Amino acid sequence: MEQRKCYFCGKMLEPGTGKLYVKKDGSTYFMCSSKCMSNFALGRLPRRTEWTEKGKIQLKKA
Amino acid sequence: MKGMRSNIPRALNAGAQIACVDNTGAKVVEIISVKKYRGVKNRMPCAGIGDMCVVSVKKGTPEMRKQVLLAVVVRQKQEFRRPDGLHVSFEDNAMVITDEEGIPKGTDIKGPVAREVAERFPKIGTTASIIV
Amino acid sequence: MASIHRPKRGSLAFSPRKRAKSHIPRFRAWPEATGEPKLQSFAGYKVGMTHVIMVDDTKNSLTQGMEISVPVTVIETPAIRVAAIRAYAEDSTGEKAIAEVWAADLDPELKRRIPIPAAGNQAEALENIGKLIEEGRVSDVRAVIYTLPKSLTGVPKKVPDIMESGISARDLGTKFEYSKTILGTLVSVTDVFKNGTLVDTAAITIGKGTQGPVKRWGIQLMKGKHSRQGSLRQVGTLGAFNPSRVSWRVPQMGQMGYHQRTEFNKRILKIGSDGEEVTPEGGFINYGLVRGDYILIKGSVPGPSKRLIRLRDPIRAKKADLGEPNILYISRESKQG
RNA sequence: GCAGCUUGCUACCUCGAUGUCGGUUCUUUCCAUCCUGGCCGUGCAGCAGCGGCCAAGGGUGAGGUUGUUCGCCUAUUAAAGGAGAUCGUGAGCUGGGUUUAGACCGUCGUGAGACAGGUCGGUUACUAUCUACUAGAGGUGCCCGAGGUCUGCGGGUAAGCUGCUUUUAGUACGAGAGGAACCAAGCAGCGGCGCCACUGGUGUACCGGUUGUCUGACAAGGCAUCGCCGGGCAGCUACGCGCUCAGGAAUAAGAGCUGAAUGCAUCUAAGCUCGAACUCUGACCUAAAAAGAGACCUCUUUAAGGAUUCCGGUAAAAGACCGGUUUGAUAGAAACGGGAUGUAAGCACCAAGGCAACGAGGUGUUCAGUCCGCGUUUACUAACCAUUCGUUCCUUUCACUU
RNA sequence: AGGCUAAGGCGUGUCGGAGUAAUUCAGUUAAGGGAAUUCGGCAAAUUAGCUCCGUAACUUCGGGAUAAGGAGUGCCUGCU
Ligand SMILES: [Mg+2]
Ligand SMILES: [Mg+2]
Ligand SMILES: [Zn+2]
Repeated sequence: MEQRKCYFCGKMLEPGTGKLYVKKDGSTYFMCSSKCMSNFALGRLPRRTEWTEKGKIQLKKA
Repeated sequence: MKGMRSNIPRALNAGAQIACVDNTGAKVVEIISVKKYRGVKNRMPCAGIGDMCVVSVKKGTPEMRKQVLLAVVVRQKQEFRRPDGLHVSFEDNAMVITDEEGIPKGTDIKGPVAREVAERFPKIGTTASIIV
Repeated sequence: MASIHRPKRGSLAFSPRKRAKSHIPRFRAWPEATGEPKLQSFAGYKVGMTHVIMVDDTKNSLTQGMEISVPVTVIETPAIRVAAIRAYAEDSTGEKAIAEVWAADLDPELKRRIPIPAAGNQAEALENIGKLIEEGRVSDVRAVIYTLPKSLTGVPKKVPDIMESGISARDLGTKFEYSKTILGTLVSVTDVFKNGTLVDTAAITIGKGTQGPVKRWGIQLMKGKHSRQGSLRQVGTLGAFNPSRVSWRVPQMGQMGYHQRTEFNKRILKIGSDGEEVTPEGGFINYGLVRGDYILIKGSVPGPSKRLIRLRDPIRAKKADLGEPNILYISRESKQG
């Protein structure tokens, strides 16, 4: 199985699950659940919510 | 027609207005009917990815406007699943003006199209640039 | 009147729709034997569902040679005991039980279902059956088996379930000899089914209690202006002026669920022995975790969790021998959240 | 000549009321066959037509005008058949039309008024007595007492129906143009039965942000539709997922064999062989209350066993059903695993500023705090204590017992 | 006005318990499509306060007009 990583929460996708959101330009995003998709469509940035992995990266040097 | 590996829900509904994404000269079309669909009582005809359906041009150049034509769906906002387990979705529906066989009248397609129509209709695959 | 035609609502091939008289599925037809002697059935308890990633190998299929995701139902199958032998006689009025011989050794917890038979005639009764078959009166032989749910943990009950199975052979003498050989022993699921073969499943479905016509037969609601006039989920008309009666084919309300149903051509994907290979983190919801040996079935199976599932070799299969599936990954994610 | 599905003719029933037209919902019947199955003829090369015969198992749809039936039109489709059931169906619905009282236009009348012409407006009553049907229970009948496992007199079914693409094959046929069929495979539409690993909806458990106000302020809460907004587990659910065959027997139209009346010939007069989506069988659901009221086995007749109490849910409108009961993990508590939300209060440092007081807010302690109608371990508390049927009741109408 | 609280008057707009079906009266939400429903957008949804910019055909010159169509809005510190 090929391993694809969630765009928002930075988590591996379990095979047989997950989603794929394709954008009008052509950019593709991987969503591991409905929480990540909902926060994505709402407008949150992964950098700002600190339960995501990127938010942890900015908060380590905080 | 030839079977598809994936499973496509029939999202768009007869009466829907789609934004055609080619350079033939039309912007908006109106799905009238779906080829190869019997139906039952009270059910509106519906169309999904890779379905040839007759439309009507609503916004476009004067010569193309008011013309009944054939077209297929290349994207849809309603999710569908790959053979190996995954769900794919788009932000907007799209369609391309073609012929009965599948040759698109436009020589240029804007935006991505689903790979399953690319396998069913090879011409749409070649005429496209980015496939997701 | 220009009428618009519509297929009938629901199926009348399952009527009357009443509660099953027992909690154990009963088989009406046994297949034709095409091999060496063996039992034709087995029993187990349903646990839950998962999915697996297996290299596709269905011949002529579109997705051949590539990975796919498949839903599978995990079924717990502790070994069963063959407790008796029953002989049937053929005449004008159909089969008639004419003899039974029980095993000498039995489980003490069988006293909860029936009082334990005492060890009286064993050799003499068996030779009696042999003489009956020798004088050409007996036509077929059936085996009586029961389950032992005390080893499991997710199933509260501790009382066995008794049912009759069938032996598969090409002669009555062979069936009698095999039944003598296997009488009063433990039979494992591997001795009945080979990996990759098809099976037929029977079970009592989930119960919904009393339900109305809309959810019981799938009739149409009231549409438009009629949707707020007093009757929305009631049926349109109960009949015509003549005949002056309500037909039994009109949709009405009553029991829904808890019937006996059969599914055809379900494939067996894996025969397991250790339960750690299927148990998700936190165990299955409302069940617990698997302790004994199990079996993976492609697709869905009738009935909810903790329900008894009976299995028999296929009765209307088409395809030839399939082969052993190649399981690559078995999902053990949490079923919860 | 047939039918009574159009309009007429009659006045036999109903005026101490049998609620009209069309549409909607749901069920069924007919064949005079629109498609699907099988055959025959052709002025049938192939493809496709034309005409007729058997066949009622399945299908027969979506829209624009119009109150419409009817009819016209549009794009699909294998085809988008026609009739009957109080012109099926108002103690089911609707109220567009017609059929009250108001008013306008045209034409009649001297006038009140009228139209068989048009237009606008205009109340839809009832708590089901009997029967029928759909499901659920309690008795009595058959029966040694009780339990279990079966058989199957019967009942039901459409459980599947129909297309597109590929191979056969650019082959047979045809001057060319054009262009099939037996078998084989996949996919799809509709129908049926089920399920909840994946996706979507809900989720008035739960977590967070925030407005107005009240409890003196912080903290914690109340009310405003859950106040509103964001996320969401379990469960339920479809827009999600799984399965959904033949083979055989006897036949219809029809095609043949044998064969005489009628030396020959003849498919028929006896007899025989093939032959349909029809019929039966085979799958599937139900079925000892099958009055011929069943078979077999086991346990035991002051017992086996059954009920009630008690702890529960794979079940549940009431009943019923399925489990456990110390010789025990049935339900709950505690801890842990797996999850939901999003980093708690106080404390410290900084903060645009301000002489100061104060300061929205940020960073650290802190993947924190709060919560879980899920699991594991664990007898920590509760499944204890009992009653009742398996004796006609008293009488010594008794085989008992003071 | 509507919402939240005083004083004052009440728990009497005079039947309770239990929590488990169908159906029914009144509400909350709903993927993709968006009148395809129906005699007919009936019913329900959309918009909504205030400030600023801008405002058509027609006109009895009074109007149309809140036409249409766009932007801003909280809290804290210091002020004019
Ligand atoms: Mg009536
Ligand atoms: Mg009450
Ligand atoms: Zn994620």
